[PDB]
Amino acid sequence: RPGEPVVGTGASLSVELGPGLLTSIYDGIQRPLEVIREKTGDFIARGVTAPALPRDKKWHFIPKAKVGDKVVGGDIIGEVPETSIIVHKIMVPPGIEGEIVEIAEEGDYTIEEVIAKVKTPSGEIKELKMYQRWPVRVKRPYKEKLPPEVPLITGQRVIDTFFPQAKGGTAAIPGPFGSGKTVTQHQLAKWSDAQVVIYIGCGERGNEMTDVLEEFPKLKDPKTGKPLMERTVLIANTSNMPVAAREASIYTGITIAEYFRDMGYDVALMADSTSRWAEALPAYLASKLAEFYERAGRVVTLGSDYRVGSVSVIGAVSPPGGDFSEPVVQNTLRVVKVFWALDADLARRRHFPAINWLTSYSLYVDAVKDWWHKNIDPEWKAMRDKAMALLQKESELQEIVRIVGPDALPERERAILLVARMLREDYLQQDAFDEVDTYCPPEKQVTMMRVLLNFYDKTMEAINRGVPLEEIAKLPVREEIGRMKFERDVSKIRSLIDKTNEQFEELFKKYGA
Repeated sequence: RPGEPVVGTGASLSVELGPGLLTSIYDGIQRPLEVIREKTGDFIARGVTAPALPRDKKWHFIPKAKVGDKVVGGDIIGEVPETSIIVHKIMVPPGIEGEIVEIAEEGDYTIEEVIAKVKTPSGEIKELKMYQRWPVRVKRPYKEKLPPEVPLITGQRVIDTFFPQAKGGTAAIPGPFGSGKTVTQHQLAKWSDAQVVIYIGCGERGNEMTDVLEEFPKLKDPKTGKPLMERTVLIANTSNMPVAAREASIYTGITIAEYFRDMGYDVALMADSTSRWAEALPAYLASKLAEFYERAGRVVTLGSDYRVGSVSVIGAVSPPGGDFSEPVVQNTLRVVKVFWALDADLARRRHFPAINWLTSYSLYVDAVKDWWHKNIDPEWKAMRDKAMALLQKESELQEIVRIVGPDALPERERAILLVARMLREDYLQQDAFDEVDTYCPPEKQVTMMRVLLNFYDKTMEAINRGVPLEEIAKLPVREEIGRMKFERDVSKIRSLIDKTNEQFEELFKKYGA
C-alpha cells in the first residue's frame, strides 16, 4: 500500500526528509520498525503499510525568509527545533527556485501543511512543506565536492594521529559493531565531531535488535548530556527482513545523511555488517558498492549563502570468517581511503583500542596535516611520522629478538624498545572507560606526543653520552608520562617536557649509574 506507480527501471523508492527523522527507527525502505515487508528485483519493487514522518506531531516553525525573497534549491526558509540538540533546517527542495510569494508565520504545524509558496520564473506556483521526498537511488545535488581537507576529530589518539578520517571520507573497520571485543565502534559514534549520526545497525541477530531497541534510547550524548538518539537516525536490518530492504538500507541512510549535510551539518554514516550483506538488486556488485561510497564527501551545498556540509562513512567489514576476501572486505578495502584494523591478538593482550598500527592505513594524512599545522601544532605531521618510524623500528627489532634473543641488544636498541613501549602504553592505548581519557582533545594529543618525542630525543642523547639505559628506564618522570593520558589540564602535561629535561640533567650530573 502507501501509494506509488510508474514504468522505467525503478518504481521510485523514495524517502521523506523533514522534521521527525531524529530518534526515529526505520528499516531498509524507511518506515517505523517492526513493519511488513518489501520486494525487489533487478527491475523495480513493492511495499505494504506504515508512515515515515508523524502526521500528527506538531513542530514549531520559525520563518527565516520574507515574502518577495528570491530563493533557489537548498535555500533555508525556516527552522524547526526537532529535539533539544538539533535544529532542523527547512530547505527549498532541489530543482525549485523563484520568488517567495507566501510564507507561514512563527507557529505550530504538522508536516503535510504548507508553510510557503514559490512563484517560479515560468510563473508556476510551487507549494512547500517542512518535508520533501527524494529517490534514495539518486545522489542528492550539491554545488561542489571539496577535496579532503578537514579531519573528522575522533578524540581517539591512534586514529586522529596515525590513521586520520577526513570529514567526508570513507573508512572501513572489522567485524560487527555489536561485537563486544572492542568498543571503538561506539566511541566513534558519540565523540566524532559530526552533529548528526546515521546508524545502519545492520547485521543484527539472536537479540542484537532488542539489544539496541531499548538500550540506545538511554545512551547519552557526551557533549550535551542528552540522549544520543536525539541526534541519531537508526536503520535496522534484521534476519526476518527481506534481502531487498537490507539492500536498500544503505541507500535510504546515505540519502538521509546527504539531506542533513545539505543543511550545513557534518554527519557520520555508520554501516554495520555481518555475513552476506545481501542478495537483492563478483562483478557488477563491485560497481554498486563503489557507487555507494562515492556519495561520501564534504560539499558546498545548494543554496544562495555558501554553505558546507559533509557525510563521512564508516563501514563494518565482516568476511565469511577470517578469510577476509569476498564479499565485504576485498571490494571495500579497494574503495575506502581509511582502514582501522581491530586485531584479536591486540585485544587478547588487552591493548586498547585494539587497532593494529602496522596494518591500518589512512590515505588522508597529507590531506589533513595542514588543518593540524595551522590550528593545533606546526609539527603534527613530523611528529606522527617520527612516532610511526619508532613503532616500525620496534616491529623489526622484535622480529629479530624473536630469533636471536634480547641479550645481545646494544644500549641504543634497548632505548628504542623502551621509548617504543612508552608510545604504545602512554599514547596508542586509550581508556574508553575513564571519564578523562575517553576523549582526547586535539590540543592534548600533540602535547602528549611532544612529551614522548622529547623523552626520546633526550634518551638517545643521554645514551650517546654513556648514560646507562637502566638509569633512564627508572627516571622518575616516566611514571608521570604514563599517567599523562589521565590528566585533564594540558598545561600540566606540557610541563613534563621541562621536568624531563632537568631530570636528564641530574643524570648528566651524576654522569651514570
